[PDB]
Amino acid sequence: GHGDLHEILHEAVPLDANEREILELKEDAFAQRRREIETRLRAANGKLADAIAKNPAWSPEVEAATQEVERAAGDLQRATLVHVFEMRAGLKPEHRPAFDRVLIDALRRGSQ
Amino acid sequence: GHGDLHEILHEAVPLDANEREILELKEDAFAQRRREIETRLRAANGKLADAIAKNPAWSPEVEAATQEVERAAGDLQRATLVHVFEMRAGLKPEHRPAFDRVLIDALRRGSQ
Ligand SMILES: [Cl-]
Ligand SMILES: [Cl-]
Ligand SMILES: [Cl-]
Ligand SMILES: [Cl-]
Ligand SMILES: [Co+2]
Ligand SMILES: [Co+2]
Ligand SMILES: [K+]
Ligand SMILES: [K+]
Repeated sequence: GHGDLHEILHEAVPLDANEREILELKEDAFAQRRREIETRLRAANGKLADAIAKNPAWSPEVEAATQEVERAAGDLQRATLVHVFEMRAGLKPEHRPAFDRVLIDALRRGSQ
Repeated sequence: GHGDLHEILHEAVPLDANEREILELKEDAFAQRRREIETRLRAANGKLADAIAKNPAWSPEVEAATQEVERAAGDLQRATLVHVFEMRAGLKPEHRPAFDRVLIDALRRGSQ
């Protein structure tokens, strides 16, 4: 699948009042990081489209654009999962098992 | 976005009767290849979920599962685009510009 793992967690197992206060800095830093990597992904998609518009074949331009797309997609996947673990660190310990249930099930479905 | 590039092309710019005959072998070979890589992707998602169920932290198990997911996703992206170029080769030349319009626009939106 193509689930939004971060959104799934904040909606299904929302932070409590104190957890939200504790996590606010890291949540903002993540929002900014997600936006930056998504800007890079959109730009890489544009480069791949441009390459194929110019010459619709495998090509050095296509090879480079494909790699750039892959790299940005991987950076987003990894950054998201690191932030998911940041969230888990900021939870009261007793809230972690419910969080994990949602996380495990969503990962199995391909959410990222 | 998360568009299904292959499906977008076959639906918006379907093959004509003769093109469909010419392409049938390569279309079948691609269907089988897509299914194989998707099996690997689902299995990699399962390994990542398992890893995090066991120990919800970055870990050698998470590192390996994440890489396996990335590798299968890239293999699928590349195989799809190679087959898109197979399709273009099997088109009557006069049909290629319409195909390219759909392809370029869909790539720009992130379809893969
Ligand atoms: Cl929340
Ligand atoms: Cl809990
Ligand atoms: Cl078709
Ligand atoms: Cl045309
Ligand atoms: Co968060
Ligand atoms: Co096809
Ligand atoms: K993930
Ligand atoms: K692509």
